[PDB]
Amino acid sequence: GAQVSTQKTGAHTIHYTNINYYKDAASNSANRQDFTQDPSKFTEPMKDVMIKSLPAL
Amino acid sequence: GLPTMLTPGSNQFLTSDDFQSPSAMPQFDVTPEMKIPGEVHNLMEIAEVDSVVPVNNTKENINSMEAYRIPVTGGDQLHTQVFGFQMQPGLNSVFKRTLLGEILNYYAHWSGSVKLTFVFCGSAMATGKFLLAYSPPGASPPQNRKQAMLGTHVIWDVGLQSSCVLCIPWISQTHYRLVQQDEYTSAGYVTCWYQTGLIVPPGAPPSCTILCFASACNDFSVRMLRDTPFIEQTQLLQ
Amino acid sequence: LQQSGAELARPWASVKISCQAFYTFNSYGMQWVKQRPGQGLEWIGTIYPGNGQTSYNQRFKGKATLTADKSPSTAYMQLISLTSEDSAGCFCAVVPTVDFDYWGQGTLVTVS
Amino acid sequence: DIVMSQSPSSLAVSVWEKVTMSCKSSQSLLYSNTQKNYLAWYQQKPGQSPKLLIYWASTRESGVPDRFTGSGSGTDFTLTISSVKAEDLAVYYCQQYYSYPLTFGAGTKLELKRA
Amino acid sequence: AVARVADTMPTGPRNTESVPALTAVETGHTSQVVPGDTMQTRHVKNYHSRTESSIENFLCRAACVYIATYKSAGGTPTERYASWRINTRQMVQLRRKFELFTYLRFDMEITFVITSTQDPGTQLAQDMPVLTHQIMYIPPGGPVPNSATDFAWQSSTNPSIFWTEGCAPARMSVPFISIGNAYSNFYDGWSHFTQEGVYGFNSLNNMGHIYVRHVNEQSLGVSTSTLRVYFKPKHVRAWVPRPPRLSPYVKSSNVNFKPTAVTTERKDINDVGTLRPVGYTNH
Amino acid sequence: DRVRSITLGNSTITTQECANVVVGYGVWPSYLQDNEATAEDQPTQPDVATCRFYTLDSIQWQKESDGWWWKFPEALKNMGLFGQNMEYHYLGRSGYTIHVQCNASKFHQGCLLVVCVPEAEMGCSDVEREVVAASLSSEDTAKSFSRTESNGQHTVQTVVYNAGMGVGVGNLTIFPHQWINLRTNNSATIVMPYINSVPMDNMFRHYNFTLMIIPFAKLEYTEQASNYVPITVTVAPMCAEYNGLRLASHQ
Ligand SMILES: CCCCCCCCCCCCC/C=C/[C@H](O)[C@H](N)CO
Ligand SMILES: *C(=O)CCCCCCCCCCCCC
Repeated sequence: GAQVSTQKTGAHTIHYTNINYYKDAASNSANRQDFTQDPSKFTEPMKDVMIKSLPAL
Repeated sequence: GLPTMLTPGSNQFLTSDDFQSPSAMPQFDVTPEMKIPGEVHNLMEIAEVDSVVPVNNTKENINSMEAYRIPVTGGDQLHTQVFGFQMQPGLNSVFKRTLLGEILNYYAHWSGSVKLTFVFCGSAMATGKFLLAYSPPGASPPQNRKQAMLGTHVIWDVGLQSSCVLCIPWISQTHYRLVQQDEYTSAGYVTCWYQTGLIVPPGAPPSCTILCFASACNDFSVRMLRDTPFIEQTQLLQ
Repeated sequence: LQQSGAELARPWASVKISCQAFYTFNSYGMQWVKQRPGQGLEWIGTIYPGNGQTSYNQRFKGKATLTADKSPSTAYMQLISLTSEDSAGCFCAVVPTVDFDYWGQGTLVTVS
Repeated sequence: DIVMSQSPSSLAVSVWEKVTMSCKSSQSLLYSNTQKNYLAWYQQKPGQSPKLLIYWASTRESGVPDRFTGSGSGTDFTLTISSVKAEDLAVYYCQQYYSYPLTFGAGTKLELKRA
Repeated sequence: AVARVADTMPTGPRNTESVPALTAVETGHTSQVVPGDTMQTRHVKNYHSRTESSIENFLCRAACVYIATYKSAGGTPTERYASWRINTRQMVQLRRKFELFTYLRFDMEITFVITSTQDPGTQLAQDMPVLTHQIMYIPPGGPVPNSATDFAWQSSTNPSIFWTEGCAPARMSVPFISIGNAYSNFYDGWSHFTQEGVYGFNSLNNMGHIYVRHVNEQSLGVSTSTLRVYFKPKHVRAWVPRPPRLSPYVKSSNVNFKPTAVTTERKDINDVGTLRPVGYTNH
Repeated sequence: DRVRSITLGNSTITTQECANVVVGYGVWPSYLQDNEATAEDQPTQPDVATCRFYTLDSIQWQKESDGWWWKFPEALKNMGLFGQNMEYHYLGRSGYTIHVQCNASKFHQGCLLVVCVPEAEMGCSDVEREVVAASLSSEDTAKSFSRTESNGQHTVQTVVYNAGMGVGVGNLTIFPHQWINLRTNNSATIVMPYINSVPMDNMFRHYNFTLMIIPFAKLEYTEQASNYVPITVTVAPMCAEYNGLRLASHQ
């Protein structure tokens, strides 16, 4: 199960291979490549959606 | 069996490596995950939230709530600076202890535009105007409204809306700026001057109060993780 | 500028000195200087009018208390616990943050 | 505290002799906003209240001759007295506008020397 | 990368009613003003990214958690082994990083760095073969050994690791072993339903102990050691962010503190850093 | 807009100067789905008899006041049927809706901060000791902050700029918050969902969260105006349920 993925490079043969040898899910390496983000929960927890251009009140 | 040759760097222990490791207790059944509200997927989702800025931290004010209040009065003025502080969001007495500076001091480089929100906390009948200027680090800090009106500045009128977000842009010659800045990567100054003055009807309080906020805009970025020079100890805590 | 010519005081007691002139209060603070024949000029303190600020020299903190009201056109300085070391000529001056300008005459305070 | 030195503390001189006197500051009384030294020069006539000689350390006052001229910058200054006359025998005190305690200098006593 | 930051679309002059600068924070809403709303800006393709500030990259670095020392001599058998209730509050560098979030759920890598120093006195060892350390993990409730050379060092069920000296530091991984659904960093509550007992997170901490000993009697001489444990959380998720702590820690089982100021001190409110002469702006 | 009306159970709340309704961390209070449940037993669900507004006690905003805090859900021990189903059940789960209101004249001035601090653990006043339950939350009144340091031997450290938790008071704006600015606002609503690590918990030995009110811009006025500006808090549990019926306990 050779899981070939892309490496991390600076934007202007870059792939790496990784096997999982151990029979436990906690023995895998770190998930250093999950970059989801959603500041909406904290930045805008509003019931009525506020538009920038419109006045607040 | 298979012939190998141990490369340099073996038998060492790097603290920031990604290696697999044999599990201590195999086939452990982990408890299921439940949907706790408020997941943080990235730390900039925290750094993008406003926090109050103690801009009045002079002499005996740091041991009270007075550090957060900016005093404004309604006299002649027009010749008085309301506040001035350098733009140093990692190393500055003003906002190194805010929410932004605490996340910044965990790193070495930063970039992007920083917002500043000003709230008017006066009466409901008091009017007034203010000039919120920002000067790039080209010459000495301004000293009268003349020398401050040239740089990037917004004019703030208090009305039914009680907030004006002076958005400090990102103007620099390096893509990133040091956190612990110096003369080379200096960022400049931020002042604020009266433009008309506070006018209150008879019976209203003559003096009012402004609070300052701080947060990172949607093009903020951070790099070079490091330890914070803010928390220390002597021996183990028992 | 008008300042009374002299004051005779008893030691271990207070003196109130007055200053008065045509100039009004825009951005000009009121300077107080103690002059003694043996030594040079010594600053006591000032009281700026725009922010109504009061400032005193460390040496005179606890010794000189100065007050000024808008109506009297007069600035005042009070000294207490007077000793022979306080016998001196005291001058009041103006300052428009542009110069110390002039002082004028003074009270020849005598602690006797 | 900013202290103001004066050297010489006093000097006796005759008529028609160009005299000077230095007043050196323990801190440069020159700020980088307007480049205007914060130094004042003062003449206290014998048994008299002092009067202004030079403000901004560069400019003269009315009723004052060219034998009173400010000169210098930074932290060292002097007052050139070109052609002395019978109205210069007095004590002169320099002063600084910069640090809140407005300490005056030591005080040069320009003395008169007769026949 | 996938964490790329937003670009600034260009903008020219304007004269509109839609003022984006004026807002109202009383609604508890952080404004979303990009610099394009308060001035003229230019189209730049911003290539910066936020990879270095994600949670996994922010936490997946090992930090010291305990420092225990023990001997191999005779007498006072409380010195022939070391004990440690598993806490993450005794070393501050990691405690402060964990105390930005309320709840945490992750796996863990544990690496042990053991260093041994010989002790003074007469009858020294001359030559001594390599030493060997045993690191037994005792879940809450197991039989605690009272000294070295005890029955309970069998570890017929407990995970134990044997490490000869002169070998790469030892390391093993542990899955998410909590009772609930997340390691609660804070617990505003009591232990007994009558609102008495131990107040704070000190009651949620039930992880067991860790015991270490020398498997070598030696006989000829004394040799102390120093166990250092390192925690590296991986596969980490965090919830409910917190404000960072301000006053220094005092206890390892409480949140107690002393009242400290909010920041350092300036000279004045309008002090830009340089020394200013007096005037009608700075005074 | 500026007019809101919140109806729950048999109680309505009308406001004519409202800012908005900040809704927790994004989610909205709901019942426990069966994917997450761990209680083996059938849960009771009193909808109308529990999910209604309760008005707590009133406090007085002086010119020298500095803050107050209530702890939930312990603050509702004796509030109708919710205070009965707290005493009669071993497990409880519910979301809240905190409406805080303070009207003063256009001629007054001031500001407030209304935070909901989940798991607000507090530190003692005398280090190397511990707090007691009588010091964390009174029976029905609001606990106060102090301007100076608290010197007691078994009380919480009530100094305000440290917020009694050890954090800077300025950085409290992470948690759901609104601002009662007497210039433009009259009240502030917060809908806080159930924030906890275990799906259900006994609501006597676990204060779910702490509500705080801290004045940043203090109240000042003139002698013509009235000198009694009170604040009232009104909370309503939402979608409450319980399990594990036992005898009456902690009554
Ligand atoms: C001799 C073999 C030793 C193996 C060591 C494995 C034992 C360590 C497992 C327990 C560590 C779990 C992570 C700890 C987290 C803290 O307890 C929580 N953050 C606080 O509640
Ligand atoms: C896909 O995973 C099938 C395996 C094909 C590649 C084999 C790689 C070498 C063998 C695995 C490493 C040795 C594990 C003991």
